[PDB]
Amino acid sequence: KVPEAAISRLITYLRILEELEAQGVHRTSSEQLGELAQVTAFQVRKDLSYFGSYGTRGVGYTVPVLKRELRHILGLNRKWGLCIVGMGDLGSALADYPGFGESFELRGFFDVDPEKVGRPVRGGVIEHVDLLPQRVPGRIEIALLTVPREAAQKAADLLVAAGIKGILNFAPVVLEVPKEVAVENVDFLAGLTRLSFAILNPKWR
Amino acid sequence: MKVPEAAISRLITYLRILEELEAQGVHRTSSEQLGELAQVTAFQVRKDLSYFGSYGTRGVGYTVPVLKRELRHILGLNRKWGLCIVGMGDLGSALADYPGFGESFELRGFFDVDPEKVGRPVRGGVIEHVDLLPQRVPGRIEIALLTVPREAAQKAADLLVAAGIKGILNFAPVVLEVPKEVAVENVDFLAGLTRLSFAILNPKWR
Ligand SMILES: [Ca+2]
Repeated sequence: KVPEAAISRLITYLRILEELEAQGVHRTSSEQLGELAQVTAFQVRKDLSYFGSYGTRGVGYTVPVLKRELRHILGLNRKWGLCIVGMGDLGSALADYPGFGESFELRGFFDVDPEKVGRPVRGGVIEHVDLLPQRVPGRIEIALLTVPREAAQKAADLLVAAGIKGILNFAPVVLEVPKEVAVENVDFLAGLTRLSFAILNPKWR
Repeated sequence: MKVPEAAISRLITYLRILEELEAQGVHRTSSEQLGELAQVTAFQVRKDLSYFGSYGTRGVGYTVPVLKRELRHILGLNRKWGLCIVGMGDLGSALADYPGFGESFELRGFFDVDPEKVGRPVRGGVIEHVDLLPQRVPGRIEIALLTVPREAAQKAADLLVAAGIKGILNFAPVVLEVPKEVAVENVDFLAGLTRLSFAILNPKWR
């Protein structure tokens, strides 16, 4: 029954576990995890317990064990195929992103603008969206959607028909996709607006 | 009282919708029309608007223009915010070229620690060294789009805080440490990527 927020905190806990490891720390605790993640110790334990990670009495959690557990729950211990649709300014930027990690592998780059289709990129070349159906099935599970707002939906349509499994949407719009498809939004205009609201209303936050 | 964080997000959606209705010429909308377009009950819509005071009782339908104005004022979109980007890497450079910031968000600075980047002209400006935040932020830059590698994020955020920034739209995969008088919003695309991973492996859950 896990709430959507918990999953986002796990992600944060895991990032924290990676930093602890790099520092050579073997054991951590809910108190420490909470301090570094800005949430109550109780919350940390509540989140972890959802999935069965409890740790050891008066000792806490073993860093590498919890890390293995979280990376498994979050599916980060798999290799996911990725693609970018919309090789504009942001798309080209994400193509050169050096922090995808070992968990996410760019296996395609697509666009409809002929000026872009054919252009060489790190990891390959830009292909026309028309080729999505002979590139996605069994090769690309996630697609980063980076096209203008007025084109996102239609692009998502191609993606879905092509057999995509998940879409990370950067367009400021709500995509209509079948329920077998996962969608997650990265809308920074909304983020900017929430910041504006928060600046004017300090007691709120 | 005090709006739920979830409502603020919906108001943003409602506004984007009204904007689109104004463009279509539609003059009168309603809680049921707004709800369907935003995919929520009309009750939710009335409830979100409830957190805000009105002259008599709210609710026949809404006049697009009037509702639009109201929501913009609530969200602070009727003000002109000064923005800047810190970390002119591939992502920061893309954000700098973004043409859809609107009339509400105005870029007034671009900063990086790499001396090999200072001097570079960019849409509407030039890259300056971070050492200049204290001279360029006061009085004209309230929001900072932070786009530096994960390991320099907290450091850069400290300079920004010391420079007098009022808000940080953080793109780095970390939880920033900042005084409570400084607002922070995270745009974590890697976390979204991980959220997708989880969602694809657990369909019934969603
Ligand atoms: Ca203007």
